[PDB]
Amino acid sequence: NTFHVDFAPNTGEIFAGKQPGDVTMFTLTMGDTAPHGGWRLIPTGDSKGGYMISADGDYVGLYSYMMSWVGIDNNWYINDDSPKDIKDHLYVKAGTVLKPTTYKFTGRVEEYVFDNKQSTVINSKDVSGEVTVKQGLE
Ligand SMILES: OC[C@H]1O[C@@H](O)[C@H](O)[C@@H](O)[C@H]1O
Ligand SMILES: [Br-]
Ligand SMILES: [Br-]
Ligand SMILES: [Br-]
Ligand SMILES: [Br-]
Ligand SMILES: [Br-]
Ligand SMILES: [Br-]
Ligand SMILES: [Br-]
Ligand SMILES: [Br-]
Ligand SMILES: [Br-]
Ligand SMILES: [Br-]
Ligand SMILES: [Br-]
Ligand SMILES: [Br-]
Ligand SMILES: [Br-]
Ligand SMILES: [Br-]
Ligand SMILES: [Br-]
Ligand SMILES: [Br-]
Ligand SMILES: [Br-]
Ligand SMILES: [Br-]
Ligand SMILES: [Br-]
Ligand SMILES: [Br-]
Ligand SMILES: [Br-]
Ligand SMILES: [Br-]
Ligand SMILES: [Br-]
Ligand SMILES: [Br-]
Ligand SMILES: [Br-]
Ligand SMILES: [Br-]
Ligand SMILES: [Br-]
Ligand SMILES: [Br-]
Ligand SMILES: [Br-]
Ligand SMILES: [Br-]
Ligand SMILES: [Br-]
Ligand SMILES: [Br-]
Ligand SMILES: [Br-]
Ligand SMILES: [Br-]
Ligand SMILES: [Br-]
Ligand SMILES: [Br-]
Repeated sequence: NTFHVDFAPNTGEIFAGKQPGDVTMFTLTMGDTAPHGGWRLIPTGDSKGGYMISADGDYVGLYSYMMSWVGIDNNWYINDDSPKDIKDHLYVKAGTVLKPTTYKFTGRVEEYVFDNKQSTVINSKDVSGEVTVKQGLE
């Protein structure tokens, strides 16, 4: 139906070492023309807390442009009631060291409405993806 969510790895290449600037790991598009109050992304499994987890066992924090992180609630959220798509990127900060391995994210997107000074979920979707960082030519 009207609710839609698309979570994908970035369509380009990520290279190992110190990131020379903020680097997008994943894109998140979500929208609904039906009435609603906002959206949240809840990291699940080993991503709990807002992390990617690498095949080497390292946790790397992710940041959002469009959403705000609330650690109390293990979620990013944005309050938006418009019918237009929200286009966000989850990124790693400039200077972050990445290793040439696979980094995974798993989470759940929820769309919610407001009532009784709180909120109620009206739709949800599990999302996941991975980026395999390349060494680059040496
Ligand atoms: O304003 C609504 C938001 O409130 C935050 O405190 C919560 O973590 C989000 O999930 C969302 O419900
Ligand atoms: Br969908
Ligand atoms: Br998806
Ligand atoms: Br979509
Ligand atoms: Br691609
Ligand atoms: Br790739
Ligand atoms: Br680079
Ligand atoms: Br997307
Ligand atoms: Br509609
Ligand atoms: Br979980
Ligand atoms: Br290692
Ligand atoms: Br770590
Ligand atoms: Br953030
Ligand atoms: Br936090
Ligand atoms: Br917090
Ligand atoms: Br609380
Ligand atoms: Br949770
Ligand atoms: Br607000
Ligand atoms: Br707010
Ligand atoms: Br749109
Ligand atoms: Br947007
Ligand atoms: Br963005
Ligand atoms: Br680092
Ligand atoms: Br390594
Ligand atoms: Br309310
Ligand atoms: Br009510
Ligand atoms: Br109320
Ligand atoms: Br709530
Ligand atoms: Br709430
Ligand atoms: Br609920
Ligand atoms: Br639901
Ligand atoms: Br699902
Ligand atoms: Br997905
Ligand atoms: Br993927
Ligand atoms: Br290789
Ligand atoms: Br390397
Ligand atoms: Br290679």
